Amino acid sequence: LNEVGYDDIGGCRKQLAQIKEMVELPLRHPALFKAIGVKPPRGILLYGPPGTGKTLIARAVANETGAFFFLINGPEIMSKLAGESESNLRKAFEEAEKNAPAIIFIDELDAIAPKREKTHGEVERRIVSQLLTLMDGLKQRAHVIVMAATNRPNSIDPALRRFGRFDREVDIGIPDATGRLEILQIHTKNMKLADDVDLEQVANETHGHVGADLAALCSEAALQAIRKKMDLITIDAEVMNSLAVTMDDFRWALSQSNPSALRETVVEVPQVTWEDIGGLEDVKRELQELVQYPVEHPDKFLKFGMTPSKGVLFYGPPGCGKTLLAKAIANECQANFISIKGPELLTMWFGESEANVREIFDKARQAAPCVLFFDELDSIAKARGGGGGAADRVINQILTEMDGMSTKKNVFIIGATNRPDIIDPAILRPGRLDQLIYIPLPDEKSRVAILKANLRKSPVAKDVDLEFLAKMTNGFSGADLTEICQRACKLAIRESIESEIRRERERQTNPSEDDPVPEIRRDHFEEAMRFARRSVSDNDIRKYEMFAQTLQQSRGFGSFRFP
Amino acid sequence: LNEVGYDDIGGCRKQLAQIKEMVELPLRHPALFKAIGVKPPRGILLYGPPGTGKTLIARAVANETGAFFFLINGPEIMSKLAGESESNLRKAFEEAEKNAPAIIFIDELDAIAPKREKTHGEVERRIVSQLLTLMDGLKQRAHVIVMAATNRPNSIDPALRRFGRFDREVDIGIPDATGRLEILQIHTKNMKLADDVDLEQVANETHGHVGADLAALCSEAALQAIRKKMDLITIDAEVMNSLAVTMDDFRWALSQSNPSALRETVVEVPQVTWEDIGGLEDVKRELQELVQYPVEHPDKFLKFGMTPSKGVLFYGPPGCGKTLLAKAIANECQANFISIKGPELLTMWFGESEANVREIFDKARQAAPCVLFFDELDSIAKARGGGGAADRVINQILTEMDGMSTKKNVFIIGATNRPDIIDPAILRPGRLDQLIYIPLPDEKSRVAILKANLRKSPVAKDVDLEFLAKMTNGFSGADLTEICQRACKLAIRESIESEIRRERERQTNPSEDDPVPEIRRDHFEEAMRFARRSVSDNDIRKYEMFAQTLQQSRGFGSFRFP
Amino acid sequence: PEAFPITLEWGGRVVRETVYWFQYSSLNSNVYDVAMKLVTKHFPGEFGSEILVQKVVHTILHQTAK
Repeated sequence: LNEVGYDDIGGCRKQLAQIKEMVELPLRHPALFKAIGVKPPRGILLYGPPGTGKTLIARAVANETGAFFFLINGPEIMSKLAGESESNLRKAFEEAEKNAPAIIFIDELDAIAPKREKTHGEVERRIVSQLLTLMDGLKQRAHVIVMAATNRPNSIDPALRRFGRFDREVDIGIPDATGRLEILQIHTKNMKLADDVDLEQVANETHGHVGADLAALCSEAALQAIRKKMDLITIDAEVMNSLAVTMDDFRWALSQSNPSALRETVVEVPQVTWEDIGGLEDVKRELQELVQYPVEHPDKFLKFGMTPSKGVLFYGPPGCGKTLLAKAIANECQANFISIKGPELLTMWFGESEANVREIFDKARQAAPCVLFFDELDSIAKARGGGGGAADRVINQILTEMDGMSTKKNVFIIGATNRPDIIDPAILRPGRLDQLIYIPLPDEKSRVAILKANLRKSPVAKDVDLEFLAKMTNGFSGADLTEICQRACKLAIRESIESEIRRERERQTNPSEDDPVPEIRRDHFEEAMRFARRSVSDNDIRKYEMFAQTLQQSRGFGSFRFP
Repeated sequence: LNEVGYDDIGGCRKQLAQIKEMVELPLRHPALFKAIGVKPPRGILLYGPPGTGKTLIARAVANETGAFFFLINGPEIMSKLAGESESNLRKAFEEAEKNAPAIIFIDELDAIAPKREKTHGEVERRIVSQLLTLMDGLKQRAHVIVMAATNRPNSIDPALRRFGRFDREVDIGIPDATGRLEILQIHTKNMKLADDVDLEQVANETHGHVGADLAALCSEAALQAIRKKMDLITIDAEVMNSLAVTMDDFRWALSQSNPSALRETVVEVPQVTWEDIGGLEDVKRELQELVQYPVEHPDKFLKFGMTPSKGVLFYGPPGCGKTLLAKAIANECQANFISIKGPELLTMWFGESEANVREIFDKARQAAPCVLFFDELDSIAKARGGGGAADRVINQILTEMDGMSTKKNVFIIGATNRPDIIDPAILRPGRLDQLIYIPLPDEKSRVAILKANLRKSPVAKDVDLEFLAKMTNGFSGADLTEICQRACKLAIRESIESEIRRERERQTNPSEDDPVPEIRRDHFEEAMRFARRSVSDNDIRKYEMFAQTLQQSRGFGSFRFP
Repeated sequence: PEAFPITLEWGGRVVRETVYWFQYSSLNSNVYDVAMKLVTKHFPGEFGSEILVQKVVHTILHQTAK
């Protein structure tokens, strides 16, 4: 029972399902697969940030399928003297072959077989070649699947990614909010958590935490509770049964967290929805046609012989919900959403690291269906002045990757730019972000929806009329409405703290309760609106509306009558 | 019968034929060769992306020719301890000598003899030197052909490419549509396939697959079908034979497949024909004269003592079919077509990788006769402002053009929307001297473009593409393709909406036909409401002025001859 | 029709012309149209004129901004 199983592993349901489909048939029905005569998977390379329980996934698969599991640790193999490591590898593969079907897990593969450049000693190259020889010799070995864990696909010798070798690849990646919740539930099974804790809240608050990080967080909360109990006070269990961790402990652990994957590229289905940004019905329809249709009805496109549009380009005033729209469409199709902010493109430009663009697209290719979002495609263009041409290394690499990505994969590039003019024209050609969608300032309905979405997490007095606030906030971008909501919240918090200080001081001076401000009231929003600013002047919307009017005026040639 | 043969090799019919020509007489008739004082091939070097079946090619050649096939594995040799690797190489060559005529296939040669810089340890250099010595001693060995497999020619030690060592080189490359279809037929032979599947369709779809990828795709489709049937149930044969793979399984595998050669340059005979781009009969004749004649009638050029033109430069509005024309002329002569887009030139420029230009031409040289096409020769000029007119990448292109032997039938075809900013040094004689104006398509050309675009899309007979072309005066090929795609989009949206309405009706009435089986005429009517002329009258004006300026200098027409 | 001067500098040629601006329904001036008309009028059929159009658009936007 203590052995690992699919229940013990969480946060990678999709990848775990992929591994299941890859390895169940060759392992559950070895002789049947041999009789079929079809090539089974031979090398499965799980990669992702460390601490995501890759070895846990391998052990769970082996245990659930009953296949003999052999663990090879990269550091363990390398620690042995020259020649001894080769003997260890040969013995490991031989033992795995003996107890076929079996799984050989080479944990920390990059420790054994890094990039050829990184390897310096002769024995390092020799052991890498020994591993390659064994992988090629798997052909004569029956029902032996080799699984390897490495931080990134480019962290190991490319010779290991050939065919007959670690060809199958799986990106475990950091878990999402739902995955984090699953991990927390898995690691909080034995802990008798108090009723106060809602693991969903922490799962939302634990952004950037790998599975190991969440396990450490749960351990830290347990140790906080145990510290409190010991301070209150071979060991009886009734106290442990009665020992309950509370949201105080979990928040304290959250404070002392140090997530290990804060800088990892987040790939997940966004929680945003169309209701979060009302209106934009035409843009919603266009986004649906571009994303949902090719991913939900490939048959229609095949029947009518069209290639789905590779991407679209949003243009409009800043902070009008371009990111909101991209996330909403990604959520509509339940497609992974990858956002590349303007700082990322600028970092690639300054460091001359445009090659990283390829990685980005690879990531998206690994998460298909996906919605690749470029937050500010014009960031590089702006950084260059706003006396060369429009071409630049980073956008050129983006073009190269966009051209060279198969349309069978449902990766859709949504570009966002506040300056449609300065964007490199080469990106707007057919086969690229051909379509240009104008995201204007929110209208009254969109303003109401934005205000409602912003105030979703705030206790707001029912007296406030968000309809009125949206009504006379004409010309306010989504960012401006968010700022108004945040400032009203700030005023409410300041009033709450001031009232609490007054209450405690009164108790001090009058030793001798109720919440003075349990909700954000109308006066708070009025004071906030006394600080409201229109981040977009009439002239900027003039520019955007006029560009749209130009693109529409030339879109004439109507009046067509076929007969 | 499982022994490999030419029947089991697909996607490299040209390269397989070349290898057969190289290695047939030396192996089939070894004693004859030893009798004659003619130098046989010694070292063949198959290079191409991994998983292309190079080892399969060598094994098939050896088996069909009957020669003794000895396989050396690079990783296997390098896995052994110092001295053991050299002993293994010596023993392999000795075995090949003993059982001659023989083929020694060194798989993953770069593993044994990578670039000399990568060889760090002394033992690695010693092994490479030992391999070189074995090659040099490969003279009195009863016609022992040694073939090696590598990724790229530069991935191995240059000393191995000297004469006597590996000298003949074959570029297996990537299978083409026909090649992919051949590979699929080879790998699906045993699998029982339902009539739903049409392998040519997937072969067209499976772009970027190398053949190992195609085998993986076929295995994935078979496993998908087996999984679908698994819940129902050493294994009984009748059920296996009954089991069939449907086109749905192949499409699912396509979706799940990860091609391993999406970066490799595509060398193949394009399927575009002159029909796909009607009109431009004058440009058609010009392209024929430049490309087809020197390859079809070398005798005439020799007799009249003319040097074939090295290349031509297309200039005109964007999206007017310059790429279409280049592909059409390549197809007519059945010559491989290499496309070098503007992003590639800009990548070489930004990264200072202009050396890669040489590689491009080398590749073009390998696939001769070839039509090397540069989609945007002005990309670098535009990126610099549109300083002098010379840049590193275009300078390297000029160097390679000068160094290009005119006997190899490699024809450069530049293309640009900004002929003014093209470096004049490239328009000199012996370079892309001739300039051809590719104007906007005319009515016949527009009709041809519309018909070509609406070839894979079922469209109603009520549509009069002739009238549509007549009314789209001034539209470029890109605009016509946009109109066709918009019409198909409207048709798809109507189909989706009708399907949703029907499903909702069933939901509210649980108690058929295609609502829109064809792209109806109203769909084109609507699409014409989202149709623009991407090339304004000013762009046409500037191109016409450029052409007129070029032609005005071309006076002296009224020449006499007493 | 607010008239303000703008100078087209291109091909070594300087041409200063007044742009009329219809700031005030649906007939309002459009920089992307007036600039195209200006360049066509003064530099018809001239390569690389799009950047000149962008410059004219920027200048007209700056002039119109109050």
